[PDB]
Amino acid sequence: FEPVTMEEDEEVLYKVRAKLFRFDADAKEWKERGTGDCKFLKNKKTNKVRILMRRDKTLKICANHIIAPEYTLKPNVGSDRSWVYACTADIAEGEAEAFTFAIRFGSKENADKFKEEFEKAQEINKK
Amino acid sequence: VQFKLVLVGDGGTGKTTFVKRHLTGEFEKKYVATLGVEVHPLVFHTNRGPIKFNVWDTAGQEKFGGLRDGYYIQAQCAIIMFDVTSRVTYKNVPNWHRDLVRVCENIPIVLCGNKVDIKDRKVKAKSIVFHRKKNLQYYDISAKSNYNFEKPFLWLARKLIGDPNLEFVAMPALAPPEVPALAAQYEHDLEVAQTTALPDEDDDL
Amino acid sequence: SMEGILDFSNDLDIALLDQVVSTFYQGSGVQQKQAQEILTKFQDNPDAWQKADQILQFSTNPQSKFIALSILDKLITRKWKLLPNDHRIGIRNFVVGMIISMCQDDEVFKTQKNLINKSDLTLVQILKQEWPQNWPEFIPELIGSSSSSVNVCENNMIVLKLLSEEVFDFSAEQMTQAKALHLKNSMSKEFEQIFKLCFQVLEQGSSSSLIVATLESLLRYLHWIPYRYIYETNILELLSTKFMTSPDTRAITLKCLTEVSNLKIPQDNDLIKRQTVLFFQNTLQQIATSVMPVTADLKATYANANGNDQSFLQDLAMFLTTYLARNRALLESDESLRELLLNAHQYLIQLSKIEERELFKTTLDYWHNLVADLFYEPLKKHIYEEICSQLRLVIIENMVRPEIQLYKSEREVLVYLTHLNVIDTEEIMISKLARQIDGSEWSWHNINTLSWAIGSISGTMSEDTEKRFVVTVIKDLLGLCEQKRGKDNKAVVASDIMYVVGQYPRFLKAHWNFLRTVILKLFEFMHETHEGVQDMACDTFIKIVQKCKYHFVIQQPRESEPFIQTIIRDIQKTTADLQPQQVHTFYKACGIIISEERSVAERNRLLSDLMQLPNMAWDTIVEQSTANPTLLLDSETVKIIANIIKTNVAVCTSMGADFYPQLGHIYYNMLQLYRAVSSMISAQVAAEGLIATKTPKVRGLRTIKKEILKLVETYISKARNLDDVVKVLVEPLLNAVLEDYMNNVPDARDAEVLNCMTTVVEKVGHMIPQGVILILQSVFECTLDMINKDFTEYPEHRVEFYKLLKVINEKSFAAFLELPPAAFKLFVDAICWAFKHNNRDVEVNGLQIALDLVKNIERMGNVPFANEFHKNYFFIFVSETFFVLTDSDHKSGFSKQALLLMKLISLVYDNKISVPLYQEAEVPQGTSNQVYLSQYLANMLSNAFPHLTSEQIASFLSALTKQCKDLVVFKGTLRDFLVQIKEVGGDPTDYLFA
Amino acid sequence: FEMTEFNQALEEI
Ligand SMILES: Nc1nc2c(ncn2[C@@H]2O[C@H](COP(=O)(O)OP(=O)(O)NP(=O)(O)O)[C@@H](O)[C@H]2O)c(=O)[nH]1
Ligand SMILES: [Cl-]
Ligand SMILES: [Cl-]
Ligand SMILES: [Mg+2]
Ligand SMILES: [Zn+2]
Repeated sequence: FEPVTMEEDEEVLYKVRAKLFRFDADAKEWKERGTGDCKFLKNKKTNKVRILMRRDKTLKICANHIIAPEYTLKPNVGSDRSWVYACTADIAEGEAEAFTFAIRFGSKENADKFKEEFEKAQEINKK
Repeated sequence: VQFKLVLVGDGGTGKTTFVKRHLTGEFEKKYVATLGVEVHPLVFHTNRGPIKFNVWDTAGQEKFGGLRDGYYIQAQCAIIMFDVTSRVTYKNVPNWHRDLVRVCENIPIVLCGNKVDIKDRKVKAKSIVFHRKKNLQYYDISAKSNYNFEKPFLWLARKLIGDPNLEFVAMPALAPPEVPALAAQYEHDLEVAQTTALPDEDDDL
Repeated sequence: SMEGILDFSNDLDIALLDQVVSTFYQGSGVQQKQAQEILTKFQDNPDAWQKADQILQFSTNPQSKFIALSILDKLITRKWKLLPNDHRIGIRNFVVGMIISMCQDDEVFKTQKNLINKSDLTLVQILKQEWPQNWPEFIPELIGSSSSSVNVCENNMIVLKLLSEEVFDFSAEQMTQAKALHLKNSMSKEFEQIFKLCFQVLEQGSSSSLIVATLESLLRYLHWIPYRYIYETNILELLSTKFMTSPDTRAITLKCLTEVSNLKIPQDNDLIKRQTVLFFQNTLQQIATSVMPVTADLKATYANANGNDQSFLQDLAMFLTTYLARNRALLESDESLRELLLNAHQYLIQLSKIEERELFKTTLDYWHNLVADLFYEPLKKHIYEEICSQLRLVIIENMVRPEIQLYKSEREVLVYLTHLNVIDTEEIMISKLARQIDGSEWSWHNINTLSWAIGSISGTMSEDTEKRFVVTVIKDLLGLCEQKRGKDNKAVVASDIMYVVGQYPRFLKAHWNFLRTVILKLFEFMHETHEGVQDMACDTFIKIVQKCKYHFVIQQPRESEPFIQTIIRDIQKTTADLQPQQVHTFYKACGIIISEERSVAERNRLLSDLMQLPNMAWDTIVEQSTANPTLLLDSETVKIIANIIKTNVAVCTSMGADFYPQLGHIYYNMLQLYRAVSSMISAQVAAEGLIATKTPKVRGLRTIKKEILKLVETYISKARNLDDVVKVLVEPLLNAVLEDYMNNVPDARDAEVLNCMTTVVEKVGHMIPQGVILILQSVFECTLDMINKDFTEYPEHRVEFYKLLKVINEKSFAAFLELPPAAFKLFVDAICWAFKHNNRDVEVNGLQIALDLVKNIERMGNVPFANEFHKNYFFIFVSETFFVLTDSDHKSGFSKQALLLMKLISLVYDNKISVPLYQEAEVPQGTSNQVYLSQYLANMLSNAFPHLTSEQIASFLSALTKQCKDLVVFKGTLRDFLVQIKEVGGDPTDYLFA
Repeated sequence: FEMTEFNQALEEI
């Protein structure tokens, strides 16, 4: 009787809810880029860690770049739960481009933990 | 695989803000009135492949109306927008619908009541009934809080493609690349960034 | 290069136009955007209409001809009566001829419906101008032409449809009352001929496109035509049978029959009752035989979304609910009509199962209409017993989360349904619960839904039955919790158990031992780290307390002390793992209980015990904070302080007037803290600049200030002893907040100050006239300068500002009398400034302050200040009000603008303004203000609206002024005026409509 | 998430 996403090759090191901003220098203004889960993904072949963040509901990528060891998280003047850092190659919108990002979290605790994991990931990309 | 979407409604109801949110993810606080129309390609990733909306974001203010109903020609779908904090914008929904279906006799239309994030709602849920006899889909939305902000496009996608099971899916995430005399350039831009406060610091996130 | 068409000196190149148009519609990017701006400039040309004949003739692009008609439309609508009479006739014949030619070409008629429909609408605009007074033969000739060609006939139905819409459906606020009535009577007078044509087409067949167009026009007629055309003909038979068979006509026909159900009909004619039954019977017959049987799964059908099924099922729901809400009584007596009645409702049951929010709300509204009727109407409920039983399951299974509108609607229907048969309701819910236990219908969503449903019918059963029911439910739920494994599954069930008990306070009240065990368990859950549990525990706690507070304040028979004492003793332990917000809810709940203690000495003792922790923390802070003002830089100290104050706000919120003893305990030190925090904020802004206000440091400090203001506001708004408020609270408060507000830079000023002051003036303003003066001095000018440069900056200050001026104007108008003339002038400027806001929070208060101000001045009688007010500001208010009335950018405030204007005009025509409003130079001595008012207004409108004739303005003002005692008519006249300023050559006799 | 106290209180009526 006969019967009738290009990221599953990686490992989730860290996951946290966050809101991502990009700095529009021309207008001197922070513009929101997306809100959702921010993930640290470790490629099982190269062991290189990246940030991958998607918008809720639409699941469109609003951040995709290597956590380079050259990057440095800075505090924003008006927040105790955010980090500011320059990115030299983000491919969320397509072609590799440089941005000045800011990422905010639910609390200072989640922010400090993020920085911990962020620097952990930097050490891994340092090999 | 693209569809023309016309977006109509009273001035200040948040049509342009709504589209901008979908295009870049930003929330525009300022009200810069649209002049005539602005066309914005908008693509969504679905289990049935990518779908492209050519969004014709039209002007709501009469003095900036432009070609008015001339913008509606050969539209394949539409969104009518109003403001739940402003009764007059709901009172004018029948007028926008009238001018719309006279040009587009048989298209899927979504009615959207925007700004439900604001506490002092004026257009109560129980009084919103215009969509019933006109077979419009209705959604409470907020461009600010992103409440139901994807529903209008999801519903329209399902109608246009003809698949009630169509779903938005995660776009493929390519591996990003690794990475001069511009160490001073970024340090300048970065200094300005730190000293510019992030907006809406009181928000949950 | 595309900008060539914008040169009217040269002949318009049609080829160039079509290129610009194509570049816009089919093109993209910058070329599209550039073409867009060129086209707008083209059609906006006030001479573009002249080149419309060229386009409609020589163009091959339908979009270009569409734009040409739009240009014409704009001309006909606004400048028609300004044209030479020859041009009017020319445009007319050109439009008629163009329509005729497009109809005769089967190719064009088939492939250019858009251009034709636009041409038709353009024709209708001409009719609104010319018909029937200058086109009496239009309808006769229309009917004649219809018999010759099918295409022309079909198009005439489209013209008549559009005509009916413009006259009856969209005439209000687009044409004057007189013009609307004229056209309505005109269509009414010649409809007999139109209906004859309509009925012949429908009866004689047979072109689908022709029938549909005719039915679509009929839908519009039914909005206004007398009922005789529907009942004294055979048309109901055709609609309810012939046209329900073909899917092409089925959709429109069903919409017609829906409106037929809404016709004005005599309720005494027995024959008409049979006709109303008959077309319902026929319609349901055709649906059962041609569409789907009553047993069909409409949920599945709707989900599949094949073709137009969703729209049809939507329309069927609207038809059934509309007809049955009005006529179901016609089916309830005759036994031969029982099958029909129940089949109709069985269709509604099936429709109610569809997964579609807005459709469900439509059917639910009907179900409410029904079960409410069965609840009150004798000898009815037994008829619907099987319908109601199915409905119980449908509603229980689709119960939504209470948090809200849909839930309340569902609750009401389900409560009715429970009254109608308690036994069946209980059986369904227990059965549903059994299927949660055997796992056949188990899910997180399904157990939550059932819990909400079970919770929604509390207080509908008898107490004894309820008790038996509640116990059975909790037992079953308890057993369900033990069954599951993992905290996730156990957490969902445990939460639902707490939800249900929180919904049955009558049960809890009757059984103290159980109530105690519930509360004690909630206290245990306040330690549970699992996400959501702690929030759930606190929300349930305060919810139970609100309803059972009396059982916490008294001594229970088997207890030594009131349970409120036990809660307070262990309050530190109970709340140790809670977040600050959760602790505050806990304290708020305790305050609710304490307020029920009517023994003052006991209440104050409980209050003192409850506030023990925050008061100790507080005392320790005040000592450390003052000795070393640097402590406040510490974010931890700032957070501690904020939370202490927030705890006081929480308790004060539930205790109101009873909170006073606790307020007095902290009051003076609190205001000292307010000052100290204020200094630091200022010091920080000085050392770091305005950006400092954005820092966590300063935002933390301002939170302290805001919470202090909130606490004082909260108490004063609920205070019963106003003597104490005035003599103890107000003076220190004003000394603490006013100067600080005035002398801070704009970005450092707290809008909460204005809000707090609004409450102070509201409750005790009449007792502190010197206080109110001081408030104005400190906040009026400096706040006004913040908000009078644009409409966007400082939005919170903006709203609170006018709320403050409003209450001062209501409660202590004397304060404005004491203002220097220069300051009173700013006050007037501020009010008019509020008119011009689109922000309704500002606009409405602005208009109200204006209205109340005029009244305040009026009550003063014939005195120098009142006289000087009218001389200085009367015509300012008249003209400013007129400006927002007519600028088409403040239509939201029309009603209050009209009221204000009517009040202003009435003052003069009642001779309540003693002094002359004019100079003895500009007008002869002896002229009444009445005559001068007409001159001023006539001149004002002439300059503001120069395209109006003097006769229009004179007639408008003549009507307006003599109608200044009747607001509905007054408003009508204003709306007629707003129509006429949009066009040229408006009829001045229109203003004689009333 | 055990709740033996609840049953005992329920069985007490
Ligand atoms: N609180 C709140 N504000 C919103 C929301 N959406 C838009 N706004 C605000 O409404 C104002 C007008 O937005 P806008 O997009 O320009 O409206 P519009 O319909 O495009 N105007 P126009 O038709 O004249 O071009 C903006 O200040 C925007 O921030 C919302 O969802 N919530
Ligand atoms: Cl309908
Ligand atoms: Cl639903
Ligand atoms: Mg816009
Ligand atoms: Zn007709």
